[PDB]
Amino acid sequence: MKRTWQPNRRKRAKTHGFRARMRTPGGRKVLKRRRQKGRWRLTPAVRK
Amino acid sequence: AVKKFKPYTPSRRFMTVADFSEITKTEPEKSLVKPLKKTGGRNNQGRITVRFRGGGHKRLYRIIDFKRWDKVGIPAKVAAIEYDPNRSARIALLHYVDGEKRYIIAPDGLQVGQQVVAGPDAPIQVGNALPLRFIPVGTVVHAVELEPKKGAKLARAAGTSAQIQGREGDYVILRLPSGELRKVHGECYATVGAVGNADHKNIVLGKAGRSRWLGRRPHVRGAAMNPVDHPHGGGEGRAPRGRPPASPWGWQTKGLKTRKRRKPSSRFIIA
RNA sequence: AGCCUACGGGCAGGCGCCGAGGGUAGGGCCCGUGACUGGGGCGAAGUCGUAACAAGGUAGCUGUACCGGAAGGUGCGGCUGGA
RNA sequence: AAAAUGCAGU
RNA sequence: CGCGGGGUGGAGCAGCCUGGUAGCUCGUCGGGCUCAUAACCCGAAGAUCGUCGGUUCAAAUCCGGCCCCCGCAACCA
RNA sequence: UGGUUCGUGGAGCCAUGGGGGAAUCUGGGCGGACCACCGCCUAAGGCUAAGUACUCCGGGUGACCGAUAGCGCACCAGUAC
RNA sequence: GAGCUAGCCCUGGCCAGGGUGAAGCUGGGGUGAGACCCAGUGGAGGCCCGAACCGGUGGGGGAUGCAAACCCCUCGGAUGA
RNA sequence: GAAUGCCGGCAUGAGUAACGAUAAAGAGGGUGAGAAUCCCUCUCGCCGUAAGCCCAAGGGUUCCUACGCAAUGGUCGUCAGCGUAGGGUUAGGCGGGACCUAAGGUGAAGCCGAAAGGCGUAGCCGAAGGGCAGCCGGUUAAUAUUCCGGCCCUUCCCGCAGGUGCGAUGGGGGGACGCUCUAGGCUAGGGGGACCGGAGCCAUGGACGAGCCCGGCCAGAAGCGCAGGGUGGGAGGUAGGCAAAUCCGCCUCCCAACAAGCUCUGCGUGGUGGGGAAGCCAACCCCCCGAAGCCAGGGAGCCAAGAAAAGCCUCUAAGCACAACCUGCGGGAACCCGUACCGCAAACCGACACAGGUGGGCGGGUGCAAGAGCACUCAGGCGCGCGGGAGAACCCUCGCCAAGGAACUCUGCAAGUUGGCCCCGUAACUUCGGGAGAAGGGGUGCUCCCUGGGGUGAUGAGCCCCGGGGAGCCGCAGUGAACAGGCUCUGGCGACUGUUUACCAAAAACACAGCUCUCUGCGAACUCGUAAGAGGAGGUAUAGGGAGCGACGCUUGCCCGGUGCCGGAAGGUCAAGGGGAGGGGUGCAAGCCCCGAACCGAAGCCCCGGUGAACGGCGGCCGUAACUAUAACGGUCCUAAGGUAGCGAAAUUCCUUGUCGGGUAAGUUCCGACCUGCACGAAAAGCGUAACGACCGGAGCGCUGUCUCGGCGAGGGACCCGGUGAAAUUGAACUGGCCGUGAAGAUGCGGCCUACCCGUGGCAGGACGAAAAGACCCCGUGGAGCUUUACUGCAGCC
RNA sequence: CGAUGUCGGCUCGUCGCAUCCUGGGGCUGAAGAAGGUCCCAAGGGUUGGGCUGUUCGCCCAUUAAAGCGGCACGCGAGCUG
Ligand SMILES: [Mg+2]
Ligand SMILES: [Mg+2]
Ligand SMILES: [Mg+2]
Ligand SMILES: [Mg+2]
Ligand SMILES: [Mg+2]
Ligand SMILES: [Mg+2]
Ligand SMILES: [Mg+2]
Ligand SMILES: [Mg+2]
Ligand SMILES: [Mg+2]
Ligand SMILES: [Mg+2]
Ligand SMILES: [Mg+2]
Ligand SMILES: [Mg+2]
Ligand SMILES: [Mg+2]
Ligand SMILES: [Mg+2]
Ligand SMILES: [Mg+2]
Ligand SMILES: [Mg+2]
Ligand SMILES: [Mg+2]
Ligand SMILES: [Mg+2]
Ligand SMILES: [Mg+2]
Ligand SMILES: [Mg+2]
Ligand SMILES: [Mg+2]
Ligand SMILES: [Mg+2]
Ligand SMILES: [Mg+2]
Ligand SMILES: [Mg+2]
Ligand SMILES: [Mg+2]
Ligand SMILES: [Mg+2]
Ligand SMILES: [Mg+2]
Ligand SMILES: [Mg+2]
Ligand SMILES: [Mg+2]
Ligand SMILES: [Mg+2]
Ligand SMILES: [Mg+2]
Ligand SMILES: [Mg+2]
Ligand SMILES: [Mg+2]
Ligand SMILES: [Mg+2]
Ligand SMILES: [Mg+2]
Ligand SMILES: [Mg+2]
Ligand SMILES: [Mg+2]
Ligand SMILES: [Mg+2]
Ligand SMILES: [Mg+2]
Ligand SMILES: [Mg+2]
Ligand SMILES: [Mg+2]
Ligand SMILES: [Mg+2]
Ligand SMILES: [Mg+2]
Ligand SMILES: [Mg+2]
Ligand SMILES: [Mg+2]
Ligand SMILES: [Mg+2]
Ligand SMILES: [Mg+2]
Ligand SMILES: [Mg+2]
Ligand SMILES: [Mg+2]
Ligand SMILES: [Mg+2]
Ligand SMILES: [Mg+2]
Ligand SMILES: [Mg+2]
Ligand SMILES: [Mg+2]
Ligand SMILES: [Mg+2]
Ligand SMILES: [Mg+2]
Ligand SMILES: [Mg+2]
Ligand SMILES: [Mg+2]
Ligand SMILES: [Mg+2]
Ligand SMILES: [Mg+2]
Ligand SMILES: [Mg+2]
Ligand SMILES: [Mg+2]
Ligand SMILES: [Mg+2]
Ligand SMILES: [Mg+2]
Ligand SMILES: [Mg+2]
Ligand SMILES: [Mg+2]
Ligand SMILES: [Mg+2]
Ligand SMILES: [Mg+2]
Ligand SMILES: [Mg+2]
Ligand SMILES: [Mg+2]
Ligand SMILES: [Mg+2]
Ligand SMILES: [Mg+2]
Ligand SMILES: [Mg+2]
Ligand SMILES: [Mg+2]
Ligand SMILES: [Mg+2]
Ligand SMILES: [Mg+2]
Ligand SMILES: [Mg+2]
Ligand SMILES: [Mg+2]
Ligand SMILES: [Mg+2]
Ligand SMILES: [Mg+2]
Ligand SMILES: [Mg+2]
Ligand SMILES: [Mg+2]
Ligand SMILES: [Mg+2]
Ligand SMILES: [Mg+2]
Ligand SMILES: [Mg+2]
Ligand SMILES: [Mg+2]
Ligand SMILES: [Mg+2]
Ligand SMILES: [Mg+2]
Ligand SMILES: [Mg+2]
Ligand SMILES: [Mg+2]
Ligand SMILES: [Mg+2]
Ligand SMILES: [Mg+2]
Ligand SMILES: [Mg+2]
Ligand SMILES: [Mg+2]
Ligand SMILES: [Mg+2]
Ligand SMILES: [Mg+2]
Ligand SMILES: [Mg+2]
Ligand SMILES: [Mg+2]
Ligand SMILES: [Mg+2]
Ligand SMILES: [Mg+2]
Ligand SMILES: [Mg+2]
Ligand SMILES: [Mg+2]
Ligand SMILES: [Mg+2]
Ligand SMILES: [Mg+2]
Ligand SMILES: [Mg+2]
Ligand SMILES: [Mg+2]
Ligand SMILES: [Mg+2]
Ligand SMILES: [Mg+2]
Ligand SMILES: [Mg+2]
Ligand SMILES: [Mg+2]
Ligand SMILES: [Mg+2]
Ligand SMILES: [Mg+2]
Ligand SMILES: [Mg+2]
Ligand SMILES: [Mg+2]
Ligand SMILES: [Mg+2]
Ligand SMILES: [Mg+2]
Ligand SMILES: [Mg+2]
Ligand SMILES: [Mg+2]
Ligand SMILES: [Mg+2]
Ligand SMILES: [Mg+2]
Ligand SMILES: [Mg+2]
Ligand SMILES: [Mg+2]
Ligand SMILES: [Mg+2]
Ligand SMILES: [Mg+2]
Ligand SMILES: [Mg+2]
Ligand SMILES: [Mg+2]
Ligand SMILES: [Mg+2]
Ligand SMILES: [Mg+2]
Ligand SMILES: [Mg+2]
Ligand SMILES: [Mg+2]
Ligand SMILES: [Mg+2]
Ligand SMILES: [Mg+2]
Ligand SMILES: [Mg+2]
Ligand SMILES: [Mg+2]
Ligand SMILES: [Mg+2]
Ligand SMILES: [Mg+2]
Ligand SMILES: [Mg+2]
Ligand SMILES: [Mg+2]
Ligand SMILES: [Mg+2]
Ligand SMILES: [Mg+2]
Ligand SMILES: [Mg+2]
Ligand SMILES: [Mg+2]
Ligand SMILES: [Mg+2]
Ligand SMILES: [Mg+2]
Ligand SMILES: [Mg+2]
Ligand SMILES: [Mg+2]
Ligand SMILES: [Mg+2]
Ligand SMILES: [Mg+2]
Ligand SMILES: [Mg+2]
Ligand SMILES: [Mg+2]
Ligand SMILES: [Mg+2]
Ligand SMILES: [Mg+2]
Ligand SMILES: [Mg+2]
Ligand SMILES: [Mg+2]
Repeated sequence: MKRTWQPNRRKRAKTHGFRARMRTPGGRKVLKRRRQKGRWRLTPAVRK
Repeated sequence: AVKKFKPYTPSRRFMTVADFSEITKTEPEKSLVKPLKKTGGRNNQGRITVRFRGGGHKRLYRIIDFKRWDKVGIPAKVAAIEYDPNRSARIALLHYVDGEKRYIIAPDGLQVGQQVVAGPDAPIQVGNALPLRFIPVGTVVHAVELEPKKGAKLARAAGTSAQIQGREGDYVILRLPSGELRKVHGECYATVGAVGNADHKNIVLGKAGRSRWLGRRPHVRGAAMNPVDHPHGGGEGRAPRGRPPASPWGWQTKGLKTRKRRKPSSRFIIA
């Protein structure tokens, strides 16, 4: 039936955004963590 | 006056709405600096703080004059009596001669085109406001302030009304609608007469809906929840509570007094 | 489409209306009877009290309402058919 | 103030 | 099958913890008061203390075995 | 109340959230309650190398591994997924 | 982590067709005046039937499925909470 | 060599199940190395409120073209959404942005918090809402309101002419609002035509026919009509719009008003531009139906009373009047992003080309009462990416059945009957609405004749919309197929519509209007937060929070001993702290240090009293009536008080299938009764109750393959052949019966018996078959949720 | 207990005999017909409903009779629940 993943761009960008991250101390420390691991994307890459 | 319906459908037989002859004359509220974006929302910064709120018909706000001492001595003609979704009483719209217009919790009797005013002198009668001190010991009165220059706060719902019980110096004693005998400062204003729409207390919602149209979501009994939720909850098989009626938060609900103890607000009470 | 024919006609035969009654369905009135149940009338010497009749030992009666093993009691009002 | 009852027929 | 409480004059109950005394209401019997009956007044009479054994100097009383009574249990399957 | 070895213990010292509240050397704290002796030391401003720590980084080594080991990755790996 | 789900807030959209026929008005009757009674008009309702849409009654099938909740027949709401 | 071990490889099950909707195929041409599967054509079937068109979201080159077939495609592939390469997406007017504001977010000022950070005014951000200028054609292999053609617009800048007190972030108006019902005109859309325009056709017995067949429009400035939507003009005063105003707003004054004018739309018409069927390698007209769309800010009614801001008018402030606006007309200027393609799906969410899920618009025609339903069908799109035979059992889905007719069974579960529209005609009971579609009947097709109103016209023909009567025809049958209630009686529970355990429970559970109790006088009580702040509420006792009950009707007894809550300026106790009698350590001392009794000291608790729609409770044993029997009466013990009404073998009754009565041939169920109620009882309400119910029980009628009891038949599998080809499982196996034996249920030991070797289709007795380190049970000084008068703490509160 | 699915029903049976019928047969308080009891004997039979989840019973209507037990209270990789 109507599964859990209902893709929306404005959502994804706004929830897991690079800006959204930077805005919370918890969110800032997420990036810090990723950059430090070498991930190629930090913020779930989207596009509009 | 309360209108009743025929049984042409259950939940109707019983239902009864408010008679709107008192109002009439004007339906749409006064566009003019009078309505506002009345913001629905059943709770503060996030969590709900008043369970079962919500739903309910869209509603515009009417800013009313809760301190008529604004325009002292300036007399006005009561232009119309309109309906107000925001409250139980009816509000009356009045054009001042000052040009200006504004609303005012429509007192019982106040009639159209009749003139009214407020001042430390106005003819003691329906719709006039004057510092409590100048009002004849006895004469009823609504939209009473509680402290000089802080707006009406007492007696505002259909039928409410306090009575001047007697003077006592800087102060004056009032027997509020609840029956508590309060001492309100002499300067506090208050407009002569009662509130009107007294029939309010008789309308029977009728159906479970309506209760909803008012923005009241079903209210479940503690009894019906589980130990986890409410305290009454739980028990395998319907229960007799289990000593001594309590609220979802703890505190007893049958009799336990709550008003603050050492509230400086005493000293002016009795009842 | 037969018969006798006195031949546009008559009979037989055919179709239709109605039609006794039978059928089905649903109502109404009356009578009988029914576990159980409600009081009622009656029946020589039963059990409990004593309400009423003499200020019946709390005047009586009354419409009503509530209560009580039972008569009855009490409230409100009413009558005198009590003072 | 308080204080009940008296078998059947005759 | 288990864990309980109980048994005493006619009746309904006490004394049984902590032994030597058997208490109360009622009823019963004998007298009064009434024309008489109740009701009232005065005076009594009646109790293997459920049985059997044990303990003690002495047991209804403390101790166990039975015999009858009225309670509560009998759960997961 | 915390810190110390110190868990209220005879509990001093060192900090200090509350109340009260000095003196400037005849001033004032300490020497494990407290007195007295005797002795130490100058609180309520600050600064100060070095010896100490660590290994993203470069180098040298190994009775270290040798592609299921060794870092997760000897390879276009924080990738594919 | 409320892109599922639960509630609420702001703003939009959606609900074939058919039926029943409340309040009101209006005329007639009625009375001292009324209540009221009649037709007509009227078009109410968590009203009725039933598609969309929202469900999930009962049965069967499915059960290494078409599917980690599906399909068939059937059934409830369908101007409202 | 074992850890249901870890990683990897390869086995077995097995050429087995399967190959993803039973909408469906056949053939002839091509192409090629090879074609059931690619291309073409001709038959055939399926969808057609879609299985067709457009738009959004999401996906992201999947688009078009040319080469290709390793793999991907449940088979095949010459094909492709695959690989490789090359093309392809054009905007002042469509959509976003150099506009607006909503929720919400952010946040100068300001408030708060160990830090992190939390609030918060304005402002800012924020869109499917407000605002705003493009229509019809033509082109490409692939883009088009984007390029092109025709017609028509919008801003800005400048010059010019002619106008006027011009001018704000400021003031005012407007923007501007709900739901249900609707008028009058239109348009979209559609149906006809005896008319216009057309290639053609007369077959197979007849028709050269007012024949058949095809099509008879679209867009359109200014002006003009026809529908509407908006709108009083004057002129004086002014205490108001946080006056800066000749604008709003108020009063007063002529005139004027189911209006005119002035405006603004929509629709016709319009110069003119465009398109333009069926057929064999060029008209463009007239009737009729008609919107859920337009005129739109239309109108009525209703109660629950229906965003904001900018654009836009208008008013004045400084300012500035050489500016400036305003109207014209010309010239010029007009950026950024998006635009391919999929888009109910093989390109989106579901690991898959997945029978699931996905918002908005169009959604033709005929018939059936209607309709978005149902059957068929246009347009357009599809036959579902394995096929070919066979015609066993067995399963699925489907059709029919003799006589019987619920005997089936836990249960009529399932299936059958009934089934639309019209007319008759419908009971108890009732809250008078209803029950009611109660039940139970009749009608239903086509043909001819007569005849009634309506709409459009024009009054009159056509064209449509309702009808009424009379004869008559054929069938087994006329809602001739499809969509399409089985009905009644009677209990229980709940009033009722509603809500729930996504994914085993839809209920008698939750909710519900309504009743009661209680809290709360406003910086309310309550909730969230450390706080600031916020909800409560821009409310104010007819209001708000908590609690129980749960429409309505008749009602809701007795017990404050204990418990809770409420009231008690006395008493009793009580911690700091006050107070210091009096004692102690040290000094030679002044002193310094220590203990420390009287008494005074809060809340709380004890204590007094209230309190039941507050927690809660609401008895026993003897006796007695003139037949017995029983006990209205009595005695006695105990209590805080001993269960009232009403109901009662019940969702409650153990004994129990109580015992009577009813229904039945027969009734542990069922209905009515009785009452020794193991163990009903009054807002954890008691007893009832019309109506309602996918709720649970009992009975009848109707009908039936449920059954006596099976039989035949259809199709999709199962079976054979070609093609692709898994799975759990698996110590190894050369894996028979009986009677014993064995850790107690043996293919495997013993004795006897039977037994050539290997498969195929079938059935499930056994392999203590598979699958889950059993849910139950106990064990563990394992764990979690919950509880309270367990312990001990903390928030909170006094 | 790293699972031996647990009542009853339905379907399919098969076995024991301590036999409900039907066949033999001795006693009898067996006249007859019937009955009682015991002996031998399962070869084959051993009904259909009402009530209950029931096994079991109890009834209804028949019968020659309406037997009792075992098979993991036979039988859920056979069904029902
Ligand atoms: Mg969203
Ligand atoms: Mg906020
Ligand atoms: Mg937030
Ligand atoms: Mg509730
Ligand atoms: Mg619950
Ligand atoms: Mg929770
Ligand atoms: Mg709790
Ligand atoms: Mg409870
Ligand atoms: Mg007849
Ligand atoms: Mg009778
Ligand atoms: Mg008397
Ligand atoms: Mg007397
Ligand atoms: Mg008397
Ligand atoms: Mg008595
Ligand atoms: Mg009395
Ligand atoms: Mg009297
Ligand atoms: Mg007597
Ligand atoms: Mg005699
Ligand atoms: Mg005793
Ligand atoms: Mg005795
Ligand atoms: Mg005597
Ligand atoms: Mg003894
Ligand atoms: Mg003795
Ligand atoms: Mg004894
Ligand atoms: Mg137990
Ligand atoms: Mg247990
Ligand atoms: Mg300090
Ligand atoms: Mg010190
Ligand atoms: Mg010291
Ligand atoms: Mg020392
Ligand atoms: Mg220093
Ligand atoms: Mg290095
Ligand atoms: Mg090496
Ligand atoms: Mg090595
Ligand atoms: Mg490695
Ligand atoms: Mg190697
Ligand atoms: Mg959500
Ligand atoms: Mg639609
Ligand atoms: Mg409708
Ligand atoms: Mg009417
Ligand atoms: Mg409805
Ligand atoms: Mg419906
Ligand atoms: Mg649901
Ligand atoms: Mg439905
Ligand atoms: Mg229905
Ligand atoms: Mg709504
Ligand atoms: Mg080993
Ligand atoms: Mg492996
Ligand atoms: Mg096999
Ligand atoms: Mg096979
Ligand atoms: Mg196969
Ligand atoms: Mg397929
Ligand atoms: Mg080739
Ligand atoms: Mg060839
Ligand atoms: Mg979406
Ligand atoms: Mg996109
Ligand atoms: Mg690609
Ligand atoms: Mg090609
Ligand atoms: Mg290939
Ligand atoms: Mg292939
Ligand atoms: Mg392609
Ligand atoms: Mg390609
Ligand atoms: Mg252009
Ligand atoms: Mg903005
Ligand atoms: Mg913030
Ligand atoms: Mg804000
Ligand atoms: Mg918009
Ligand atoms: Mg635009
Ligand atoms: Mg295209
Ligand atoms: Mg162009
Ligand atoms: Mg000027
Ligand atoms: Mg047309
Ligand atoms: Mg022609
Ligand atoms: Mg005017
Ligand atoms: Mg003016
Ligand atoms: Mg035109
Ligand atoms: Mg052409
Ligand atoms: Mg702005
Ligand atoms: Mg101006
Ligand atoms: Mg496109
Ligand atoms: Mg769609
Ligand atoms: Mg897909
Ligand atoms: Mg496919
Ligand atoms: Mg799919
Ligand atoms: Mg159609
Ligand atoms: Mg129809
Ligand atoms: Mg439509
Ligand atoms: Mg359809
Ligand atoms: Mg078709
Ligand atoms: Mg086949
Ligand atoms: Mg048959
Ligand atoms: Mg037949
Ligand atoms: Mg029949
Ligand atoms: Mg029957
Ligand atoms: Mg049977
Ligand atoms: Mg059925
Ligand atoms: Mg049917
Ligand atoms: Mg009847
Ligand atoms: Mg009924
Ligand atoms: Mg009918
Ligand atoms: Mg015909
Ligand atoms: Mg069909
Ligand atoms: Mg059919
Ligand atoms: Mg019952
Ligand atoms: Mg219900
Ligand atoms: Mg419901
Ligand atoms: Mg569920
Ligand atoms: Mg339901
Ligand atoms: Mg369910
Ligand atoms: Mg109060
Ligand atoms: Mg506040
Ligand atoms: Mg309840
Ligand atoms: Mg009391
Ligand atoms: Mg009490
Ligand atoms: Mg008390
Ligand atoms: Mg108190
Ligand atoms: Mg005190
Ligand atoms: Mg108690
Ligand atoms: Mg006797
Ligand atoms: Mg009978
Ligand atoms: Mg019976
Ligand atoms: Mg039955
Ligand atoms: Mg009964
Ligand atoms: Mg009882
Ligand atoms: Mg009770
Ligand atoms: Mg009570
Ligand atoms: Mg109660
Ligand atoms: Mg109830
Ligand atoms: Mg009922
Ligand atoms: Mg329902
Ligand atoms: Mg029956
Ligand atoms: Mg069958
Ligand atoms: Mg067959
Ligand atoms: Mg077949
Ligand atoms: Mg094969
Ligand atoms: Mg062998
Ligand atoms: Mg064996
Ligand atoms: Mg062997
Ligand atoms: Mg085989
Ligand atoms: Mg087997
Ligand atoms: Mg099998
Ligand atoms: Mg197993
Ligand atoms: Mg285990
Ligand atoms: Mg357990
Ligand atoms: Mg533990
Ligand atoms: Mg095992
Ligand atoms: Mg014999
Ligand atoms: Mg014989
Ligand atoms: Mg046998
Ligand atoms: Mg057997
Ligand atoms: Mg057994
Ligand atoms: Mg068994
Ligand atoms: Mg069950």
